[PDB]
Amino acid sequence: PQGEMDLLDSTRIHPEDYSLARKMAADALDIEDIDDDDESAMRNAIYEMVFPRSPPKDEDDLTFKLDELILDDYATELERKHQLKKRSTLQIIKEELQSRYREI
Amino acid sequence: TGGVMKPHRYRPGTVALREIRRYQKSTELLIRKLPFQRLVREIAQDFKTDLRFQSAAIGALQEASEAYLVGLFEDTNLCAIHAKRVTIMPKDIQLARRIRGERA
Amino acid sequence: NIQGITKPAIRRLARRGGVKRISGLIYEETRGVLKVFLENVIRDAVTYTEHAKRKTVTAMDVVYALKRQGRTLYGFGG
Amino acid sequence: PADKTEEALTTFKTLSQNSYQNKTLGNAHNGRSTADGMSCDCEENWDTVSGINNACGEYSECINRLTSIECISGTCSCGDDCQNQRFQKKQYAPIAVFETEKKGYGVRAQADIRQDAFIYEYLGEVIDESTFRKRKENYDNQGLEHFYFMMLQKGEFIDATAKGGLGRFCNHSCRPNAYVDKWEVGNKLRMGIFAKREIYKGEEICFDYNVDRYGANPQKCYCGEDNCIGFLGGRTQTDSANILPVPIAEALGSTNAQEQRWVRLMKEQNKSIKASDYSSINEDYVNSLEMRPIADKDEASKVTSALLKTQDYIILRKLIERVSLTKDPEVLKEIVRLRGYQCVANILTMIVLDQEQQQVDVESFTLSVLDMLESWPNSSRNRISSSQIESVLESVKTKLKKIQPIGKKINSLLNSWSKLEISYKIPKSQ
Ligand SMILES: Nc1ncnc2c1ncn2[C@@H]1O[C@H](CSCC[C@H](N)C(=O)O)[C@@H](O)[C@H]1O
Ligand SMILES: [Zn+2]
Ligand SMILES: [Zn+2]
Ligand SMILES: [Zn+2]
Repeated sequence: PQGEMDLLDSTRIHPEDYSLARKMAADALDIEDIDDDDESAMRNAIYEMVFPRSPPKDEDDLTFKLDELILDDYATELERKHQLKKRSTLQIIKEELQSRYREI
Repeated sequence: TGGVMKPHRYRPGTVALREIRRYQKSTELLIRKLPFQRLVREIAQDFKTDLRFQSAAIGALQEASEAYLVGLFEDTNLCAIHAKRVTIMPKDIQLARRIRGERA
Repeated sequence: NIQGITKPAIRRLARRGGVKRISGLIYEETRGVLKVFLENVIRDAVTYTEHAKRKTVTAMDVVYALKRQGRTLYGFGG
Repeated sequence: PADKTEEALTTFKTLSQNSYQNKTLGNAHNGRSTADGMSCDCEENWDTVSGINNACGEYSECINRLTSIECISGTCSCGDDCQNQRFQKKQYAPIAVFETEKKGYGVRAQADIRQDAFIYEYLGEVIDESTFRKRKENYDNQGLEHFYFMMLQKGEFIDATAKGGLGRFCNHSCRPNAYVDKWEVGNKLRMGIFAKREIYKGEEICFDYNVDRYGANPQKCYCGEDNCIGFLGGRTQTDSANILPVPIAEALGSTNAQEQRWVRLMKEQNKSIKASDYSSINEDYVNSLEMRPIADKDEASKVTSALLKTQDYIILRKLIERVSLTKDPEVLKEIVRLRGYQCVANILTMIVLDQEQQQVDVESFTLSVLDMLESWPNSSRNRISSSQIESVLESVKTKLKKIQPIGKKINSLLNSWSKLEISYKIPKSQ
């Protein structure tokens, strides 16, 4: 997971939103030791979400847990803290994480 | 208290006398074929190159060299036994060669 | 590649002669005498081959050279 | 002493010959059948009066006898019933079993035995290494205090526990009168017991075990020999291997050398160190241990494991002191990831809420543990929220309210911690 290559390089997510996608992936997996500044733990979390080592029954990967996230509150907090309009970007990240480079 | 009692080691000479009987009973070549072949080629290189050496010529050379070395060690063993020793030394080798006429 | 005549091999060769103990300095001496003997026989075989107008040394040249040195070898077409 | 021969025999299944787990084990030359079996050149020497073939005797020049190989009938020139068939003919020396003062049953010579004479063939089941390991684990679970294994050769052992012969009762002597030797009988290997010297009637027959413990603990030797080393095993061991568990010891900065040094300095100089057991912590070792700052994250994980495991006051004191020496921020971030605050809450609680110690010493502990809490980098109360250690701090400042420096330090600490925000965590659907 710490390697030179990146999971999100095979998706439509821009590199400026890679930490946003990794924070979504880490918060979706119910991790609590995670800190925003720790990029390594973010990469481990997104790697275990997209390529789990022990997937559950009839599930290829843990991407289905993203549907429990409340993206609206996350977009509201992003707009409050950083003055970024990213409401559609969270949806695009979610769709790309669930299926990397669909046929549109 | 699950330890194991060790069988200890043999006296110096017992395994020597065993392997003496074993090698004096069997007749295979004792020098490895490929290093001897390389050595013969290295010696032959000094006179004129591009000299091919049939496998039968190398085998005949190996047999003659082994016979010569075995005879020399028998004579050197007689020399060592004569000097009330059981270990052969280079001085016995030189003396055996001297009396044989090989060394001037 | 004179070091190719390894220490267990020369130990085995001494063991066939009935030798019980081996000095640590003897191995270089045996390598030297083996080199001298091989040098002489190889030289004689090479000049035999050169007289025979050939480019490949055959077993007959080797057996000839050895028999000319009083070390007649049986079993190789002599 | 009264004879115990039949009583000793009833304790196990008596064997007349070695049994094999399989036909491949125990074969001579690693199973390479020497079809040209080693035939002695001895001429058969038949005494016409007794009709006994005296060939291959003790003072004869039988090469096979010298090389510790037995003649086989129908293959050797010595003929049948030569004097080098001691194993096969089972011509054991006469022996008896007597109860010793401390060693249990022991073997004694019923008759005077000459030098180099064959005493008795060690008998047992020939087994492989895996079978040996399984049986060893089973016997150690059974608590057996007696060795019954001998190494026939590499990967091949002989077990004398359930089945064997009288030779299993021979006791170790550091100056033994007998010795075990390895011989070749046909295409098989045997282990015999021979007389090292002249032995008189009634004397005990003993041999040097040369124990390979395979990590087992030393057993004290009560042979009574003046040259006794005091323990079974040519493997200096004593207790210079572990005093505390490996993660806990490495958490304190101790290693195999530091665990060696303490025991070597005191136990060898007439001062008591208990047998290896981590249920009881030796406070003196922990106090005397040297402390160096931590700069490795695996060592931090071992420290966290030690905090989660060890209950001792002194080990926690020295770990906290080592953390005080430690100032690498990355190791501290790892400890935060490991939730060191959670462990430090319990470490506090056990000492300054439960009271197994003295108030002054507990005060010194609290002053020695507040400092690194004040010093570690912190950026968000999400870190503390994984422990709620602030609650423990309030409880202990309220309990020890008379000790005002602790209260003021905890005031400063909670004031500093309250300035931190909380890391945002995305709400999940319900
Ligand atoms: N000199 C000695 N002092 C104390 N125990 C001894 C000893 N020699 C041998 N032993 C013990 O005896 C074991 C070997 S089996 C020997 C027979 C058995 N002890 C019995 O009396 O039935 C060893 O494991 C060792 O623990
Ligand atoms: Zn014999
Ligand atoms: Zn015999
Ligand atoms: Zn002893």
